[PDB]
Amino acid sequence: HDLPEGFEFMEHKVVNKDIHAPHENLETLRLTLTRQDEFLLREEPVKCVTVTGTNGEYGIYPGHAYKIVQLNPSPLTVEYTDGTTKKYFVSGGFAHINNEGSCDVNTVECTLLDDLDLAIAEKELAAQQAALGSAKDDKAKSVVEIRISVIEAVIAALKHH
Amino acid sequence: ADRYQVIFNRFVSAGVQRNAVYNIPSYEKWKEDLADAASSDNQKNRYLFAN
Amino acid sequence: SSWRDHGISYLKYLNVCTETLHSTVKESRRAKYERWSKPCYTAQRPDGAGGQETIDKVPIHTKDY
Amino acid sequence: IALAGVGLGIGTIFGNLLVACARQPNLTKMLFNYAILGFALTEAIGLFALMLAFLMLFS
Repeated sequence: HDLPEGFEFMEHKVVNKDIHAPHENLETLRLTLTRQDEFLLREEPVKCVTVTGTNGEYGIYPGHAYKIVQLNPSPLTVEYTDGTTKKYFVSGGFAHINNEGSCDVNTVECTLLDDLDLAIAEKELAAQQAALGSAKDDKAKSVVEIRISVIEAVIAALKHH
Repeated sequence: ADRYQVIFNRFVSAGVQRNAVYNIPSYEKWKEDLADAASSDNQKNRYLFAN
Repeated sequence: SSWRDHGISYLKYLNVCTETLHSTVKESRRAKYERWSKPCYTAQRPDGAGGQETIDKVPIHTKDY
Repeated sequence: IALAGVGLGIGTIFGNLLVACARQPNLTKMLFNYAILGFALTEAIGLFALMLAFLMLFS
């Protein structure tokens, strides 16, 4: 009695390029932006994608080397070959960049920057800062500071444009 | 724990619901396999990922 | 940053961030996103008398993390 | 003294070779050939300096 593995029912696998192969000139990056097991974009050809990982900001274009990036609460930008920019905001996750010309950005939450409200974000920062002052212990303060970092990133993200 | 298994139901279609499995090896065994894939031709499709 | 030193796991870090991000969303759109960050789970063992004994091994609410 | 910048240059090549072999084990062969190529090119400079040294030492 053998059971199928849950990945057998998924027909869109990841294509890796053999190390002993010729190079190709690619003008499109196939992006897959995903939230909570839901793709907002699927194998979408784009011009470039900008992501904010722990070390810093990465601008991924077609042909980017194989890399894994641990994202941080921050905006994410997608620029199409047409010349159109679409901006999301993510709270965390990972970004896998493949040398074959694909980028799978899986996030816990990915919301268009339009949906976010600066007035709500601003007043939340004031409340959390007050909460940090009343934070009982070290752990509580650390949790509160996590919220503030995200809030300030959201506030700064919207103030940018 | 040597492994953590998840046994669930996959909805193939409105009338087809199969039984599916996700096996998750603990950190020690996973990093050991991840180490062999990087160092060897075996697990080719995982060679670039492992490194 | 400083939460790792306190034993907080990465998964709990993400849950807090998601709740905060959903907090900033407009009140009109908050309903959709907030349904994805509302704890509704518990861990229970059937008691000897036939009741529910709640296991407190893992926190459920971001406040108690 | 020119050999100081040659021997060090060779060490630089091999130092990077080990790292490259570690982050791409299955490409060991091509990297080694390129490393030898770089060593020979640097050795050419070393011989040029050595030839001048011999000329000014035996003449």
